[PDB]
Amino acid sequence: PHRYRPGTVALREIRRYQKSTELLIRKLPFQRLVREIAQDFKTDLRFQSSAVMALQEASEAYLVALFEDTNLCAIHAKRVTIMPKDIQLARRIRGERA
Amino acid sequence: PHRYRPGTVALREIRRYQKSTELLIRKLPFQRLVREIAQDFKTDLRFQSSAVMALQEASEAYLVALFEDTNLCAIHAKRVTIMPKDIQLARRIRGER
Amino acid sequence: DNIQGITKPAIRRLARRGGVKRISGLIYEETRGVLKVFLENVIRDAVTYTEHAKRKTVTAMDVVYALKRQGRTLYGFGG
Amino acid sequence: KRHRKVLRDNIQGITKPAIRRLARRGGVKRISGLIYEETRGVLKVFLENVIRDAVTYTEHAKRKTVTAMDVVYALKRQGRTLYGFGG
Amino acid sequence: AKTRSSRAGLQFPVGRVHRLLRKGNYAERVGAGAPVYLAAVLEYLTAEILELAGNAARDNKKTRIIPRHLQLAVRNDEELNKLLGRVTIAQGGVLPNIQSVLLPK
Amino acid sequence: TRSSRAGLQFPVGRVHRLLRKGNYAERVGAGAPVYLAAVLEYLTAEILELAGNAARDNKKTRIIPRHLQLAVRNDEELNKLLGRVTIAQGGVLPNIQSVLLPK
Amino acid sequence: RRKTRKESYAIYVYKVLKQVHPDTGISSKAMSIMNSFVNDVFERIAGEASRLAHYNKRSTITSREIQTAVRLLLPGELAKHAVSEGTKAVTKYTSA
Amino acid sequence: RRKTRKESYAIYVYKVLKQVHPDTGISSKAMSIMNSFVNDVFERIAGEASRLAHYNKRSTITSREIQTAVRLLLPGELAKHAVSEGTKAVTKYTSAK
DNA sequence: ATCACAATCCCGGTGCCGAGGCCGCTCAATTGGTCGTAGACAGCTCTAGCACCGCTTAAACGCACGTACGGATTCCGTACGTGCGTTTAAGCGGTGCTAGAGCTGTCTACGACCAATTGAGCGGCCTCGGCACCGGGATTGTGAT
DNA sequence: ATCACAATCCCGGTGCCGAGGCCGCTCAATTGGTCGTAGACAGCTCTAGCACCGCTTAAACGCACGTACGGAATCCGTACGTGCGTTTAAGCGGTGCTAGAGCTGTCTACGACCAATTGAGCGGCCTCGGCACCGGGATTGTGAT
Ligand SMILES: [Cl-]
Ligand SMILES: [Cl-]
Ligand SMILES: [K+]
Ligand SMILES: [K+]
Ligand SMILES: [Mn+2]
Ligand SMILES: [Mn+2]
Ligand SMILES: [Mn+2]
Ligand SMILES: [Mn+2]
Ligand SMILES: [Mn+2]
Ligand SMILES: [Mn+2]
Ligand SMILES: [Mn+2]
Ligand SMILES: [Mn+2]
Ligand SMILES: [Mn+2]
Ligand SMILES: [Mn+2]
Ligand SMILES: [Mn+2]
Ligand SMILES: [Mn+2]
Ligand SMILES: [Mn+2]
Ligand SMILES: [Mn+2]
Ligand SMILES: [Mn+2]
Ligand SMILES: [Mn+2]
Ligand SMILES: [Mn+2]
Ligand SMILES: [Mn+2]
Ligand SMILES: [Mn+2]
Ligand SMILES: [Mn+2]
Ligand SMILES: [Mn+2]
Ligand SMILES: [Mn+2]
Ligand SMILES: [Mn+2]
Ligand SMILES: [Mn+2]
Ligand SMILES: [Mn+2]
Ligand SMILES: [Mn+2]
Ligand SMILES: [Mn+2]
Ligand SMILES: [Mn+2]
Ligand SMILES: [Mn+2]
Repeated sequence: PHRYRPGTVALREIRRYQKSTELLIRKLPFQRLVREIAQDFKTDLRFQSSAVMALQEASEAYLVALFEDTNLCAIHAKRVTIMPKDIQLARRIRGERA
Repeated sequence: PHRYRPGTVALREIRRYQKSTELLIRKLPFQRLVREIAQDFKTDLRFQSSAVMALQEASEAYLVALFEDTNLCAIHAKRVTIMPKDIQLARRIRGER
Repeated sequence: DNIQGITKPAIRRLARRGGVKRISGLIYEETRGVLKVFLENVIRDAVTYTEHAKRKTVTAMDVVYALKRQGRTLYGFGG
Repeated sequence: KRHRKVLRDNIQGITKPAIRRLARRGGVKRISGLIYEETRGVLKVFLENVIRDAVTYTEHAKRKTVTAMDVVYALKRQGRTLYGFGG
Repeated sequence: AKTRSSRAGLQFPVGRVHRLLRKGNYAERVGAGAPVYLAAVLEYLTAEILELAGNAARDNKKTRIIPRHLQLAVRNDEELNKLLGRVTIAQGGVLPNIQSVLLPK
Repeated sequence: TRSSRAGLQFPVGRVHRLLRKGNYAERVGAGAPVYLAAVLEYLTAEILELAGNAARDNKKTRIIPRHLQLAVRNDEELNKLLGRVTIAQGGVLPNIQSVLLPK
Repeated sequence: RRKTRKESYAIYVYKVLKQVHPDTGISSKAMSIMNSFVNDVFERIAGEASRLAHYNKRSTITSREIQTAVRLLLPGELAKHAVSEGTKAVTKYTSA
Repeated sequence: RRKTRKESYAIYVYKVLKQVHPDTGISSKAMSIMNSFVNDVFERIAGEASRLAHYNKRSTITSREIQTAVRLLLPGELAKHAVSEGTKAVTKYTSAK
């Protein structure tokens, strides 16, 4: 066959996705999630296509940057693997969580 | 004669200073520091004394707040001891760098 | 079930762009909750803006105004 | 037309015990030896950023005296709003 | 009822609040209801926090709200804590909170 | 035009209008929109300067939002200015943490 | 001489407090905090209202702008109550 | 069909782009970012200048308020250059009256 | 190291659509002119910021000593990544259907602007009950045995 | 187990002074009238949001397999806590000095505002070169030997 050691494709994908700027969430699932969340606020609502695009650009920028901080929190604990506790520490620090 | 084990007086002091609200840095030291940093921006400045209390109240609170984040950084790393690198982790995540 | 539309490989790609090499199994659901909270907070504010404009269509500007409100200013959509 | 003495090394007035106290009220139980000089460096960066604005407001108002309000507005500038000192 | 406060049934000064909204460059024109709504909200939040800090004062055996009672008040209320989440209340201290792992076993 | 008298590409007329229309104060001085328009033009210059270099480095003649992101996030002071800003379609800087690299 | 008039919300704050704790007092510093609180929230709401008007090309700040300012600004339960307490005041004001 | 007018700094961004990089162009998306950027920085300086005036009990926003605004806002080196171009253009303007 | 084989890089060709330029209309900027008022400046007051000194004493410092903590090491189990094939719904280009966004033009209810009227809110003044501060005595917890 | 004892806690006593009330003068809020324009409300225009539809992939998914990573377990050295004696200077409160904050009055340069004017900046139109996409060699690492 042929097999790369665990972590080699992980690094190839980092180099790749840090090279590009295209969105990483599939557009329609995101769109359907945006409409779902909004319904619970006000019923019968339309969205400009650019309004969903703006929410996706922002949301993903937020998650990438949160993953950056989560990663530092993992590394701080001599780990290579991100865990829910690293995210929770990040947010606690960001002052999102209490 | 008598000897408290390590951590016993520390714990006691945590509860003591969490009950009070008094400023913890002596007031002359802190003011000299203020006038020195301000002198290095601009010469012949005077301070209203409450401008020095204001900076000290803000300053001490910035550093309790931070020592909290720092403390959780220590604990994340399975430690009880806060280190320079806990402080640095906290300030980086705060976006202070 | 719509939240689950934010898939494992999708969260993985985001993590990769964030520089993450290895990802715990519990991260995926954790990121779904986080992203829900983020969107809730932003969409809530966006809708408050739409409401006030007496509209039925949320504009990019409503969102831009909401992002800004939340300290998450976004360039390229009407700033 | 008379001497101010010269101010030097005033960071060190933020002593070891004083930093320990602030650490206690932040709930810290054990403190590494290197934390003190690190804390001085952070205080100073903090004081510089704020004092730089207080002064910018103070010079704008054409005053030779820094007021609580210059500090109060500088604090609010940095997203570190303070109550109890006017404003 | 001569004052605009009476007419509104408020303790907060609608007149002064209308003045401030005008002398503040918020918009060209300020409507007649604006100071009224605002003065009432300000009043609602005021009473909400004084409620909680007189309670703190009383738990602490005191006739007088000092700034620590406000902090105790604010920082124990989820919602007040957030409204004031980037605010520092001179001379109020912190909440007693020791981390678990720091406790002797 | 007040642009030319002041030496600017950026519109001093527009900027004086926006200041009075924007409820910043009762009155706006004559120098105020000239000063402001200059600062705006200067900061625009500084970004486009560095964005263009980034377009050149990346073998392009047209600036896209990535070039603006590289410009900003590689520049210390600009990155600080736009520290709470999100450049749409910007991506991130390539940066892998050392411990993650194989030995 | 005879010192410059310095306006305060002190008198109102003491009123609200007497309604809500008729035997409770308040110190200088406490009142100074109360006073900054009131100014702080005043500015925050007024500011958000100003932006709403500007965003919608309106020259006027009405209770409808304040109301929305309050909804964007206050957290959940605090908002609900302030809104009803505000609408009540406008309603009571408008008829009298 | 017909119209519907919306102002932007697009033409001036181009004009400046030509000064700094004559042989390079710009996409529409990148142009929309520049537009956002100018508006944002405009709002930020203007807002600070607004507050400065109110703090000092003044009815007027003069170049001196824009100048201080620029120094509270902008980071060190970025401010220094900004104050220069500002003072410069003001000088050139009043000496062309 | 020296071997082969992945996945990636880069290079010259090819079509495709938006960057960028001109075009002519129009609305926002400009110029030229009036009026009033914000604040630049000068003169005067008296607050409070500063300096300086001696005395008390609590806090800071530095040194002795040893506990318990951090980190270095081994070591074991499975939770991870990698790489197949099978399963799916995202993406695109398509036509069709209209809510509702957005622009105009009418007009009147509402807010700016004003003088004249006056009573809420201010500082000045005064005093005593709340609480900071202390010493006593009871309680409680940690560490010696 | 049991037992000092150090530190903390809870108690009235006691004395200093700032919260809070009384007063009376003043300036900001109220009162009633003009007058102008913002915006609500209506009427029309057509943009963009939206719906169902059917192929063509590439992305999602579920699974086999096994390794490197996380965590649990132990072991050693010393850094960091505690306590003590000695050293240092903060704080206090009391005094003496003037810079400069902050407030008044005068007068004018500057900006708001309006009417008239004009070209800078807009959308509409067009077209073509910068760049996305791709296939087929140039090269670079990764794992295996
Ligand atoms: Cl209103
Ligand atoms: Cl000016
Ligand atoms: K003074
Ligand atoms: K539409
Ligand atoms: Mn110096
Ligand atoms: Mn090529
Ligand atoms: Mn174009
Ligand atoms: Mn032309
Ligand atoms: Mn004046
Ligand atoms: Mn250990
Ligand atoms: Mn489609
Ligand atoms: Mn319809
Ligand atoms: Mn409509
Ligand atoms: Mn009407
Ligand atoms: Mn009216
Ligand atoms: Mn109305
Ligand atoms: Mn009073
Ligand atoms: Mn005692
Ligand atoms: Mn005793
Ligand atoms: Mn007692
Ligand atoms: Mn009083
Ligand atoms: Mn009394
Ligand atoms: Mn009276
Ligand atoms: Mn209109
Ligand atoms: Mn390991
Ligand atoms: Mn060791
Ligand atoms: Mn003493
Ligand atoms: Mn003294
Ligand atoms: Mn003098
Ligand atoms: Mn002066
Ligand atoms: Mn002029
Ligand atoms: Mn055009
Ligand atoms: Mn190929």
